[PDB]
Amino acid sequence: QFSIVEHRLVSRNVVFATGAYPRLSLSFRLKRNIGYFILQTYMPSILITILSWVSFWINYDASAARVALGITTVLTMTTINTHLRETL
Amino acid sequence: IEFATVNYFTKRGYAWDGKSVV
Ligand SMILES: CCCCCCCCCCCCCCCC(=O)O
Repeated sequence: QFSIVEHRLVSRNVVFATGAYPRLSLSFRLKRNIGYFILQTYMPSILITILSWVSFWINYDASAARVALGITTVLTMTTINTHLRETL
Repeated sequence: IEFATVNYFTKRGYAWDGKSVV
């Protein structure tokens, strides 16, 4: 899930009050890879938000269609959020 | 989205009556 961008080494003496103690440190800088999240967490949310705009192109009198579309988009967003909370 | 585009061009709000010749 990560990619090691860089690794570093440092040697130093920690000046603790009683006396100085040696120390080495090996650091890694990880950078997270996002193709998972872009393809799976952002794409469906963007698509559902786009689908929610379809109601504006439907007539006002078509109450059942617009209501079903809007509330089912809300339900789909709820499902995505809850299950993504569970998985992540 | 295809259905949305189809519905955008629908004129009459009533389907075929089943007893007419168009
Ligand atoms: C951002 C996209 C939102 C979802 C799609 C909404 C458009 C669906 C209806 C199709 C309209 C396009 C045809 C317009 C015809 C015209 O020029 O009058």
